Amino acid sequence: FRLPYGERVRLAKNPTGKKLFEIMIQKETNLCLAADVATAAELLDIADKVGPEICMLKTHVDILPDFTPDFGSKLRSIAEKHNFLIFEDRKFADIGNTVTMQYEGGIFKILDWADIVNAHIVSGPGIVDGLKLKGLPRGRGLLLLAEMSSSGNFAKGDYTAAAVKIAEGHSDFVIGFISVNPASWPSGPGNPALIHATPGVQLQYNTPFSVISERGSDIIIVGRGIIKAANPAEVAREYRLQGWDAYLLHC
Amino acid sequence: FRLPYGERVRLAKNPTGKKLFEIMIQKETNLCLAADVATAAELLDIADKVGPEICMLKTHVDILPDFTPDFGSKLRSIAEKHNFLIFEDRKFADIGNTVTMQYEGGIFKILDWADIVNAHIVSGPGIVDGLKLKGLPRGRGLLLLAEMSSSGNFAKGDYTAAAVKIAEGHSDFVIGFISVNPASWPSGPGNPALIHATPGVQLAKGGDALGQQYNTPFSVISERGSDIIIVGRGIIKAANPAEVAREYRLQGWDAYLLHC
Repeated sequence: FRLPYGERVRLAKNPTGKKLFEIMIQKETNLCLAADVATAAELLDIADKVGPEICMLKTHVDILPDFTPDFGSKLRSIAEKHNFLIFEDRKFADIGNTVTMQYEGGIFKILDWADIVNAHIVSGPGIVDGLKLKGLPRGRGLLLLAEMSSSGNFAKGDYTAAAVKIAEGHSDFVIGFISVNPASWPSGPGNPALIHATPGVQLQYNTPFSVISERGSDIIIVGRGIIKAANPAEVAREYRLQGWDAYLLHC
Repeated sequence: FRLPYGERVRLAKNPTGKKLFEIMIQKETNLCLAADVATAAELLDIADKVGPEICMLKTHVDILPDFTPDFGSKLRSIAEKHNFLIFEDRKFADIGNTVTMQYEGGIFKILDWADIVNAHIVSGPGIVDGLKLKGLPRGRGLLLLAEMSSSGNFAKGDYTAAAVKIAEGHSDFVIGFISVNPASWPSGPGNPALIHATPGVQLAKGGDALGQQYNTPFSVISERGSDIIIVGRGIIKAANPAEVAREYRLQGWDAYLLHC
């Protein structure tokens, strides 16, 4: 039994988490673009082209050699135009006091333009306390890295289970998880008020159908197959339909 | 018994690791300043004031709102003037392909100006390969986060032991660890070719409001077997940072001298 996204909108405890479900339902999409292109100019261009097909655009702001102070406002304009959220894949991983400054300040001022960020739990739950200090008043959401797609990683077992307990102690701010196979967690994907987003999706790589329908995730994160396409809008539509149909099979 | 730093120079398998031991003995310091001030202008000023006292200046370049592309050169000039290494505490924690870009590229171009960076092992051992690809040809070194000073952290037990084994497989690049209590590990601090640098250091035990836990210089170096004390707020929130830094230097060096 899977609750439909429309029943989970009312369960989400954070305003960004609620918005994410609302976008998915309105646009019939559970697709996140991993916008791993060479420059900010290419990022804004591909965000505009694939915007109709996505619920979320995932960025690495610290890879862009042409970052400028207006990058965030230009990307926010595109997100508002096409109705998607911006997720900065910053993987915060420091002590609580440091991450406050890495999130709110510096050159990137991530808090001002990213709806969602993610964090590892390795430094302990103080990382959540530090990101929440400036994130929660702004209405932002946090995803915890409970599992990862890379070889030999340590986000497994008791570590994954600890991420679930941290999320449930901080659900004013933690909207969900980065996860790989939450169906195979001891308790499964767990509380439907929290959302799962899964990297490594491709038509190691797993198919949209496997990720959504077999593995119990909620959002597919897709990069290379769209980024490298001759026609990214056309390929993004294919991924949206695959991920959405996989969800509908249960819902 | 522990080896004097000068006797470990010959064991270092990476040139930045070797240089770090050489600086510590030249200057009689095992102090690293965590220069977590509000601006790059203030960072460069404090690095110049405290530089005589330190073997390494640790930065968080992503907290500086006035960062510009001349930062690396300006900080390297101070590092040369006062003979210290630059450690960017970026805590890389992504997959290999992404970390390569976050190290060599973007706006910060960390590889251009940081002698040392650090990485978490949580994403798997491939993170080391990702950073080594462009760091090793430039002679850079890497510290692995085997433990942390923050409350409730997960860098413990089998995770710490895995970081030790990953380091063993990458002696060309991994110069040592961020660690907290290496004397407590099954075989102690381990291979003396590797260095241990410990955050969470203040003259009095205590903590902050967001999970930081502080131990004294003497306990870190002498009791817990580390090699380097990393001190941030203990120095940078002082009215006279240079004088406070000299107090920490003397405590950490004397703690090490007790074992020589």
